[PDB]
Amino acid sequence: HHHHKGLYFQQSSTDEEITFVFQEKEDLPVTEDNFVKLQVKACALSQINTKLLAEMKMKKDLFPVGREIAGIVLDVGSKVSFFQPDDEVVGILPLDSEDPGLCEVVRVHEHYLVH
Amino acid sequence: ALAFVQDLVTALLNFHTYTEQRIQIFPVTISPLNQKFSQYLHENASYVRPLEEGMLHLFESITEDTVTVLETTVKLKTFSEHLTSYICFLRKILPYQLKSLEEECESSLCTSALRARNLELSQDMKKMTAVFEKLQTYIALLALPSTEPDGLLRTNYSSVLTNVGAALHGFHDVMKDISKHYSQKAAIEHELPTATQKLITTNDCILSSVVALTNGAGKIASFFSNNLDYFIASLSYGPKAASGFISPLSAECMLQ
Amino acid sequence: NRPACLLVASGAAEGVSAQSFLHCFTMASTAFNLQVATPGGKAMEFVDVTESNARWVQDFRLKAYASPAKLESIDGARYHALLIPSCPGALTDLASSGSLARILQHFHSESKPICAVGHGVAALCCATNEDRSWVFDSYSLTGPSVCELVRAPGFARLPLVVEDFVKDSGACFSASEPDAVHVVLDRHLVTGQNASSTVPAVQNLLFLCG
Amino acid sequence: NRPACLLVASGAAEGVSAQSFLHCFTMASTAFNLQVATPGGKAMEFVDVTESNARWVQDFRLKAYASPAKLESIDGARYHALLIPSCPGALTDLASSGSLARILQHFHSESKPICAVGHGVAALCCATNEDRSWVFDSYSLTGPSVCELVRAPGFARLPLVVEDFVKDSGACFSASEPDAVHVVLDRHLVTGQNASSTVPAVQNLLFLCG
Repeated sequence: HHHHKGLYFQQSSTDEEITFVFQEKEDLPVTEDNFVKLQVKACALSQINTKLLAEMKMKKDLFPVGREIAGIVLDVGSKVSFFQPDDEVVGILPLDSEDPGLCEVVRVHEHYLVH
Repeated sequence: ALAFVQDLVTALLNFHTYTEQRIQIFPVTISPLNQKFSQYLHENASYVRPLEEGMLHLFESITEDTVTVLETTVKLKTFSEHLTSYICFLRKILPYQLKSLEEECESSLCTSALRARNLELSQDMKKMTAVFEKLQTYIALLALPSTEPDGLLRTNYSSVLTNVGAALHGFHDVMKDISKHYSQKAAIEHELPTATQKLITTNDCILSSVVALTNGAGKIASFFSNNLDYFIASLSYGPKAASGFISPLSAECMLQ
Repeated sequence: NRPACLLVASGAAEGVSAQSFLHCFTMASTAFNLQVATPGGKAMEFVDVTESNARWVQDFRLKAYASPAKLESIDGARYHALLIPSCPGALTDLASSGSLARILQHFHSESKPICAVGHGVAALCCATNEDRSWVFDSYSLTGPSVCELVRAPGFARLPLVVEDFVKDSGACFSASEPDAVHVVLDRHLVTGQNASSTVPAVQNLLFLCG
Repeated sequence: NRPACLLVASGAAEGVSAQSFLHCFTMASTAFNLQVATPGGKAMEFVDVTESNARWVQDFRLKAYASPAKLESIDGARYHALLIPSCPGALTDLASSGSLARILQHFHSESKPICAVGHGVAALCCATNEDRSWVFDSYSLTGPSVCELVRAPGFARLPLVVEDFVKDSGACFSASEPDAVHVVLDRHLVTGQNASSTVPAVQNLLFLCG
């Protein structure tokens, strides 16, 4: 049904081997209580500092892609204080983001955003 | 404080002693009322055990690697309701005591002095309850800085912290007032009515346990007096910087 | 047109006080559309008949309806207010009427004026929330009292519960006066302590809809 | 004949919430003969002037009956009621005014109706006997709890007096939820919790004197 397409980095041979097509996200809700859901309007691309991911050492096979985001706040978790829905914010996704920036909606910690 | 909070079990012991004290005056509406009153009195162990358990939880959250300016107060929030749980029962037992003592007056007490003085004792009991409720409404309001303090009057409750130190220190004497008043009340009740061995059986434990509680209240009073300045200084890191510390559900993000 | 108010009353073994029913009914009903109802529509028995309340008791029997309305067929929403006079029999019928609970959650959530007098205050026992918490936990009020109950008591489990209901919630409050007019009006909740307390309490409700 | 009512107030700095005075005075004054009184007759100070009330307080200054007479020359027997508007400066003046003790106990001795709302309620602390035993021990009434006092600024021992006063009073459980209206009537005394509680309270007094 409704799906949101997200590009994922693959960790192989310590660097320079990133590839894959964007993979679906199905029925993603806005769970957690400080993470807000955005209608992403723009995603900037940056060279991935892969070596930093490797020594940073998280164990994923797929890493989320896209971190420099601008968009409109769709909805917020209950503990959110600085942000309301329909608000227009911009921000950096964290390096250890759960969700890719190459996607039209995003769940992101609220203190990575600014109006 | 956790060690002194353990002393409340002595209050629980004397409350059970108070139950058997009432059972003793049954041979000596009151007949249904005493059993109903006793059944409500049995509930206290259930009511008060979370109070001490929650205070233990507060101690668990006050452990190091956590700033705990007001953060550890979230357990205090549970503790506040737990203290409310105690005092609800105390408020639950408050009118029940007043009538019961009147029915205890209905029991043969030829001497007017014992009858009048125990009415004064019940009034004193009402007073100790009243200061105790002042503490509970205070502490429940003190839990509001932990979560969503819309009022934001950081300066106000910095001063407010002193009030229980005064209330608690006076409460030590108020409990002593109960103790001394009860001492002759129990003694005279032991002296004239029969079943002296049962009278001694209830009176010795209630009198000693209330004296132990007065010791416990004195420990709380001395404790609060020494640590009162530390808590007021602890709450406010700096001028206008206390409110930033008390900002809701940012400190939790800050702990993360 | 004049506005509407619901008067709920006991048909149980304990019955209803005649003077409370008189005072609640007459002054309100000229300034309200008052409608009297009972669980199961059971006919009323008057307790505490005296020379003072007798003529109205026969006026009650002889006036056109005289058969109470169904309480379980009442949707509160057309009524501006809810009123319960002093009903010692509250425990079985009114304290267990889930329909009365549903009207209370309607009125509670709509913050509409509710007025309960004396023993009728025990009738609010049915109105817990979805959790065990009562809908008027946070509200400050009075109840009949232990002091009223112990005098001419007839104690059993049933006298125990009716005071017990206010007694359980510490956020709820109880004020004890033996035979005294006592009225509490706290934000659309009016509570009278006893049969004497009836006249200002419903006037306060009258003021609420004034 | 229509009855007279004594209004005692505090005429020391920031001495009267304006909206409370406006309601108490204007609605009471049509059904009572009011006489306003302060210690020493010092000029009145208004708290909580409002744009709706700015014209009306300028009219009150224009009004001839704006002077506050000395309180200790007052004979209570002419006044059928006593009415206290919400006045923040009572907490220094009136809570320590022995003459207010003399008139309240006078009101007590004939069981004559008393009305105190909000901050003025703390003036009832003053009615000490020779011993600590209060004249209004058995009465149930409301008052200002820690809630409104904490939410507003409360330094310089301004609400400390009131905090201590609550404790001495018994069977008088101050309501929580500061912003909510609260009126309590128990045997000739009506008491309002706050400035919001002003409107029904004297109406309840009005019902008292009806």
